[PDB]
Amino acid sequence: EFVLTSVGYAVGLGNVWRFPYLCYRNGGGAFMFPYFIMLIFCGIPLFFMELSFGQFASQGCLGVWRISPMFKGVGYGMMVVSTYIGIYYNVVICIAFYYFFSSMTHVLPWAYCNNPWNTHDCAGVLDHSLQRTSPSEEYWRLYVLKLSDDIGNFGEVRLPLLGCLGVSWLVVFLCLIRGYFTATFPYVVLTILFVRGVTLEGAFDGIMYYLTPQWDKILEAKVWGDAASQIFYSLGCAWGGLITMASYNKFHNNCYRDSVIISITNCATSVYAGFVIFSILGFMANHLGVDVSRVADHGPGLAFVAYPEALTLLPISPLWSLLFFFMLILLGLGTQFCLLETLVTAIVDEVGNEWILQKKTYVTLGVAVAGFLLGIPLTSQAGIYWLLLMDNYAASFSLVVISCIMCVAIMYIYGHRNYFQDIQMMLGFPPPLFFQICWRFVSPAIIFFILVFTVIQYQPITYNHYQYPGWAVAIGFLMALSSVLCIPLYAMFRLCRTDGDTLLQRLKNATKPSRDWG
Ligand SMILES: CN(CC[C@@H](Oc1ccc(-c2ccccc2)cc1)c1ccc(F)cc1)CC(=O)O
Repeated sequence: EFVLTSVGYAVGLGNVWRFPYLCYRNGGGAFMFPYFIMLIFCGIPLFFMELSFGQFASQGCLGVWRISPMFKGVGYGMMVVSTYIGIYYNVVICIAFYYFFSSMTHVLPWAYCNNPWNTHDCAGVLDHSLQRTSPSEEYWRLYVLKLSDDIGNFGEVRLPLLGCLGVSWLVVFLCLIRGYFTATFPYVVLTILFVRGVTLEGAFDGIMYYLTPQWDKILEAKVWGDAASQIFYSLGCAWGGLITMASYNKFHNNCYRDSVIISITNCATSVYAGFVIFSILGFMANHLGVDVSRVADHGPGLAFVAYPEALTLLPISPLWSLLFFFMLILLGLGTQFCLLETLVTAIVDEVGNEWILQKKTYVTLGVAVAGFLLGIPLTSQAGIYWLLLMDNYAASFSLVVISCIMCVAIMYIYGHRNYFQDIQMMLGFPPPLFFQICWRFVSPAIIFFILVFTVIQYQPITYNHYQYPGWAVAIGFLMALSSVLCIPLYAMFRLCRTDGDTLLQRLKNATKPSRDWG
């Protein structure tokens, strides 16, 4: 039953919710081909490299950087990325909590729009007018989240969402002191949703659009940069917990097969989620009158505008809605629990002897209470504006760069021959020929090419799919740089303390693997 265990290791909210909206924003058909190219060459070998690095020396996200102590800032940068996804991941779960709790009525609220909080922009299937909105979209954009016209419009804090955030954080916190249905449940619900949709009118037009590619946007750096964003965010690379949970693996394990299987099931689940989502989008375009490419607003909420519509059409809809949103909550809670456990362990490990080690529960409460206070702005009226900016800036591309430096920290600093000999001690065979060439040359250079295009050469004002004010993009750029500046700054700190005068010969000393390594 190893496949079942590997199936539930990779499935989370990073592909059920993030992948559909990312694909729709990037065009769908023009995103899968870059996604498929990115997954095979840079993201499958990086996953294996991270797994092997964690498995060889049993150490957490940091502390394992004795292969090159000067680059210990890479591990610190990983926790900064993990922290950023630790304060807005819950808000995704909290919206699921609001949707889960609101489905207990006789009928789902997002079924008929004869409600006080709608305008005359409704089409309806169970029921002057231009660009009609789906009944589920208005219930989301006007009741679940009272939207504002700009980021600087906090206004009134949404009380029910604040309560849901408190409940979710308390549930996560109480699941840390105390310690089927986890890998087959998401697939059953996704299959049930797949039987629906594809049998509805106009669904095929929204299916090909998800598949057929356009040879016009495959050259732009935005699509390739975002494809690496999803292939890394939804795979756990550079998150920080990939190495930490790999530390508990045995020495003579088979990390190659584990990595291959986990990546394959993750990609298959992401493709299945996209296939289910785009089935509904075609039906929405057919019944609304607009085309598929303009039927849903490009933004963080697409799993809450497309999925709820599908569940409505099913017989005895409230039970199916409860099951689906409970599945989403379970996946989000599992991923958040893993992330918080890894962060708490990494923080706790490198502190003083006893006064901040035996009282691990208190520091866990402090971490679990810092996220709640930091998550209050995300639950306000201008909530998804901040979450989307945090998603698209903080944990969008840094995960690539932080990993890319890793791919250079061992192959061209530690020594690729030394690392290749190191894996041969783990297994009965040396690393496969595909991973040897891809690690050294094919993968990192590709990242650098994006770093050549998406940074300086090809960054017009068009690189903002939305229209944020100057302060918003400034804070987003600072957040993006906050998780990457930890690598050169820690190197400078090491160079300021290392013993020596030339500091060129000592640069070898500061990068030579430590005696603790092995
Ligand atoms: C897709 N999610 C990643 C889930 C998980 O990824 C795994 C990685 C590795 C192993 C594993 C464990 C033991 C042995 C072998 C492999 C399991 C799961 C992870 C969670 C938090 C992190 F910080 C990093 C990774 C994130 C999302 O939901 O977007």
